[PDB]
Amino acid sequence: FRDDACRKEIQGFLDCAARAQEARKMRSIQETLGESGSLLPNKLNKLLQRFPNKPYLS
Amino acid sequence: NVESFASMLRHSPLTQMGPAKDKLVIGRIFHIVENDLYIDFGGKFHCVCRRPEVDGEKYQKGTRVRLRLLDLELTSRFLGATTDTTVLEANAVLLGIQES
Repeated sequence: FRDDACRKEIQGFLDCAARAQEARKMRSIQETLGESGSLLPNKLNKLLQRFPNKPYLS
Repeated sequence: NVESFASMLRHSPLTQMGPAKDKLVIGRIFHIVENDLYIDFGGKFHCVCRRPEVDGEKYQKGTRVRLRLLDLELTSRFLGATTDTTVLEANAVLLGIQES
């Protein structure tokens, strides 16, 4: 448990967390934006509101 | 000697066309929203086609274009529905511009 000999590995672990820490912010931003989603449930439900299923007769 | 409605219907181009799938028709752009072209081609409903990438600026209000029809009216009945859902527009593919 002497950090002097493990400097290279220690820095590697810190870099992975730094990259993963930013990945938390990147995914969250894209998740809200819908960059990866086909469409957002809010956006997809406004579209269904305009064409509601009609199981009854009018 | 007044023409009857049955006669008008028999000799109308839309009746003579038969099925609309894969039929080339001439349309006219009457409304444009950004790169969405609203094109009337003589049917009940207009079609909406995206502005082509090539010569996009040539497509303007009034520009006559060539279309390949797929459906005169987009409609479908979905699970549990008592009637067909209609989007109130035709399905067509914009091929290009018609020129003389």
